[PDB]
This record gives sequence, structure tokens and C-alpha cells, in this order.
Amino acid sequence: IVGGKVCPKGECPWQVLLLVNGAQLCGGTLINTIWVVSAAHCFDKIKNWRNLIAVLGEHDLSEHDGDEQSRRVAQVIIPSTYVPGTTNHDIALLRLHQPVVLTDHVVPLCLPERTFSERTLAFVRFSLVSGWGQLLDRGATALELMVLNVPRLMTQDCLQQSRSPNITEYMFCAGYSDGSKDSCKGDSGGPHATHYRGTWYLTGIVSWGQGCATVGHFGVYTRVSQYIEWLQKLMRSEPRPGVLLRAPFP
Amino acid sequence: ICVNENGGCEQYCSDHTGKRSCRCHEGYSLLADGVSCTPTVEYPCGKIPILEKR
Ligand SMILES: CCOc1cc([C@@H](Nc2ccc3c(N)nccc3c2)C(=O)NCc2cccc(S(N)(=O)=O)c2)ccc1OC(C)C
Ligand SMILES: [Ca+2]
Repeated sequence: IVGGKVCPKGECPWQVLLLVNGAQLCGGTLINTIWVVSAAHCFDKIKNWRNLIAVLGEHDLSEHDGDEQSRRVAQVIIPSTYVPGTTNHDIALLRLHQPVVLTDHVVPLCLPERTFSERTLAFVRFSLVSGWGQLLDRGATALELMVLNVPRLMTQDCLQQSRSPNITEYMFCAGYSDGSKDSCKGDSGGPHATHYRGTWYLTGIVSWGQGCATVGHFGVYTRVSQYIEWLQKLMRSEPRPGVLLRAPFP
Repeated sequence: ICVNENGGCEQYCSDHTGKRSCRCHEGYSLLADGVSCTPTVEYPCGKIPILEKR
């Protein structure tokens, strides 16, 4: 996260840290006790699927305070329409091997209904983006979870305000063109959370952009409203052997 | 009518003919006003406990 602030401990309780062999891979969002929503691109280079860990209740990477809960990722579900090395359909649904325990520090973010997300949430101007990604372009990643407030743009306005992959109906722009504030590569998969009438909802996933906080460029986020039914149907399905699952989209 | 101001609903809105029904995400219940959602669980989704308990 560029130009944000530390998320005070316990104020981003749905934030997930994805690890591969103990190394920082991506972020994610907890949506209930067993399911995590992340970006499909986070898994393009995985070879050791058994080394994939999700950490909940994480805040500061330098210390263990006892609120962290780590779980093995039993399944990574990616839409059939996602093509590795490309930008479209950048979403992954992760099944944890064992449920996490909900506490003051571990709470799911609401996965909204499609209608409510399209008709209402899509019009809330500002939303929060978070992660332990780069604090600057070509800079070090954060030790404490960072949060940033970003305004959402209409796709026409984003193309007209920008100085390249297309911005599809499965994406949206959010952020600033001045080079001061953005989510970065290490934030990938993390939440874009929207507040509405006292409750926070999942509206986007940190997906892509052109370098972090680059002048004339906005952050690009997976438009989660397009996947609500895809996600819901998968959550009601029985697990299948194998870690990686490609599921038909739509 | 759900298209306009979320049909007055705090969370989800369903159109029914001419008729509107508000709904809530799991871990919440709809109040008698027919619009408000109240938590039914200790850790409802999208609420920050350190902030709620403050
Ligand atoms: C769909 C992923 O697309 C991409 C992801 C990233 C980079 N992530 C991010 C995330 C949020 C950002 C933001 N808000 N602002 C600025 C830059 C940002 C970069 C990342 O993860 N890299 C490592 C990486 C992992 C896996 C596959 C591929 S890819 N798609 O470039 O082959 C890149 C960069 C370029 C991408 O696509 C190109 C084609 C424009
Ligand atoms: Ca820690």
C-alpha cells in the first residue's frame, strides 16, 4: 500500500495473509469461517500446493502476539475463464482445511448479494484497500498491515483520466492518478471493502495496475459482484480431491 | 423500488409486484420496522468488534 496508514490492530479483521513456504505471497479476504476470496494470479507460479498457508488475525509480521490463526489451504478454486499471465477473471476461492475461530481479531467480511452490490455498493465513492505490500514502487513491503481509502471510478472516466490490458466488465478502477496513493503488487488478492449503513462488504480484489502509484494510472480491482453466484454455488459444493480446481464460469 | 435508495433497506432488498421485502445476511435478523438488520451472533460479518465494543 502506497500513501496509506497502519490499519490499527483488529480494524481489518477479515484481512488474510497468504504464505508459500513461510514467504509472503498475497493477501485475501475471509468471508466466513472456512472461505477466503483472493486473486487467481496469486497462484500462477505455485508448484508446492501443500506449502500454502492462510493466516488470520495477523497485524505485525515481526512478532507473534497470539491472535494469529494459520490454516492449510485445502482447495484453490479458479474460474475456467481465467488465463494465467492475463488480467481478466482475477479471482480465487480458497477452502481452509479447518475453520478459523471467530474472535475480536478474526471476523469475516460480508460477501454481498449481486443486486445490492450492483445497485447500491457500486455507488459508494470511497472504499478501503489493505495489505502488507510495498510501501513504495521499487520499495520495501510493510511489517504492519496498511490501509488506504480510494475512490471508485466509472470505467469511461478511468480510460479518459489515464495516460495496456483492457478494463473489462469484471474489473473497476479505484484510486488516484497523481502518483500519491495506491495498492501494490504485494497487496494482490487483498480486500477492497465498502461501508454501507454500518456494515462492511467485499466489492473488489487487489488485482493489477502499471507500477505502484504511477502518475496517470489507477489501481485495477476484480469486480466481485460478477462472481457472487459463482462463489455461492461453490461454497455449497462438496470438496473434491486435488488442491487446484478450475470451475466453469459463468 | 429496490433500485431507489436500496428500497429503504439497511442490507438486501427484494421487489415483489407494485410490494418490497428487506432481508439480511446470515448472522442478522430483520427488525419489526422491516428495514433494519440486527446481529444474531457474536461475530457478525462486516462489523469491527474493537470499534463496536468501544
Ligand atoms: C492479473 C494480474 O495482473 C498483473 C498483476 C501485477 C502485479 N500486481 C499489482 C496489483 C495491484 C496494482 C495496483 N493497484 N497499482 C499498480 C500496480 C499493481 C500491480 C502482480 O501481482 N505481479 C506479479 C504477477 C503475478 C501473476 C501474473 C502477472 S501478469 N498478469 O502480469 O502475468 C503478474 C502487475 C501487472 C499485471 O498484469 C499486466 C498484464 C498488466
Ligand atoms: Ca504477528
